[PDB]
Amino acid sequence: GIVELNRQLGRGVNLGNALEAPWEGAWGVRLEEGFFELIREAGFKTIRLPVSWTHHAGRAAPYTIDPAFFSRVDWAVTQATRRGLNIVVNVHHYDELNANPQAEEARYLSIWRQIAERYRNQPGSVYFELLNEPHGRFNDNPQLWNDLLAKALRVVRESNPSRAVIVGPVGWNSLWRLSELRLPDDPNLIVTFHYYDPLEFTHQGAEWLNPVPPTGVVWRENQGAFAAGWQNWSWGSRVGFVGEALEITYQEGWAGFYLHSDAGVEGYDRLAFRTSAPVSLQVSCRRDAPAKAVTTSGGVETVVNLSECGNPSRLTDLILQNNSPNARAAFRLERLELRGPGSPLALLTHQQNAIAQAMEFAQRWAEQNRRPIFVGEFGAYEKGDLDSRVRWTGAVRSELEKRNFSWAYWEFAAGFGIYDRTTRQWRTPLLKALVPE
Ligand SMILES: OC[C@H]1O[C@@H](O)[C@H](O)[C@@H](O)[C@@H]1O
Repeated sequence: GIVELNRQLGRGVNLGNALEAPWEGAWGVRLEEGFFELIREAGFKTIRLPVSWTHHAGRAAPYTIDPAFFSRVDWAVTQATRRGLNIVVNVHHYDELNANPQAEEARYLSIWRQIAERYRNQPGSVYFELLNEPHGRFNDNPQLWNDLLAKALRVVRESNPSRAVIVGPVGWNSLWRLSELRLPDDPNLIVTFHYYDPLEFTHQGAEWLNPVPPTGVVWRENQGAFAAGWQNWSWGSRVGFVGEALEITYQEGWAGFYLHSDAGVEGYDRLAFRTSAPVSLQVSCRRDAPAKAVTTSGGVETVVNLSECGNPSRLTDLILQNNSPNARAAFRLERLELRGPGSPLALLTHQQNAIAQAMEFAQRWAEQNRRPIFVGEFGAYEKGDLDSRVRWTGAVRSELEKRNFSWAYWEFAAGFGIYDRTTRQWRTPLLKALVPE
């Protein structure tokens, strides 16, 4: 059973900044035989092996992969199997494929044919991952990635008829894109996504972004936040999480509190909200649609049916607009949630329940499509304070294992690593946030 394989994945870690670089050690990490034993001792069961093959394969057909690089990957797989561990071999970075899928398709398929035919006789502890974090042109048209992964799975199944293949959506394997993912009817598929929300914390001070985001961002389970997948598009207003509620200062006429979700939600019929003071508002759940005028009163809930403010089939935009030509004094939005025949959705929450909501969306998609879930990457950069990193990592791990998700932390050493190669010591708070045995 594919579910049994995905459960045998369990807990794992990434050997990052290694083989996914232009060459091994180019990004700081060279693979050593002792890392596998350390990972086996720490309590993990799986090792995800980021490998970028585009640097070690011919540019012209038949696009042969360099045999020495193949020997390196064979050494990695053998060290993983010798220590009772699973190993996920993937196609990681591939800028030529993401920038031009049509032209690079033949080379990608030949690379995957070589990889599959080489490891066709490996036991069930060896997993395949077609493409890590598809982006670029795959974001422009996820059907390109759907067709390409269909072709790649065809190629793989030509020699591996029942090996677990790990497939993910576009948008850098964002779960908020699972809705656009289309898989064939193959029984042995494992859906994957990478969780790095919020990006303001997990990637703070990441020198490879442009803009490199500010540093010193704190993360706590009580730190106020919006619902997962909802961005703040408010215009002309000071919107800020002060305490457990949300302070809103309408700074000009017809300014509005705006929450946008690229993914969207379905199955909700009315929106409920409560403010600290009486405010006049225009409520809009559909942009370019008739908003509804509602007058508030302090400490008093207000529920407006979505049918009377836009009536959207898929709720993507939500606007509480200052129904006034002038500015207004600051107030506190203390509640904001959507309700329907099923469970509600708290749009105001903390980072903890935001992680919870993200995992709930992922689990709903997984159950409706009947696919096991393996979170391939999650972690916080070292530029954040260690306490916040430990709290975030523990929260994500707990909410992943609540949803029966197999996961692979990012990463083992260096940047997001849990092992300090300099001191030869485990970063114990992070390790216990991962494995509290
Ligand atoms: O140098 C560190 C490297 O980290 C990786 O995770 C990024 O994808 C690269 O863009 C970067 O160069």
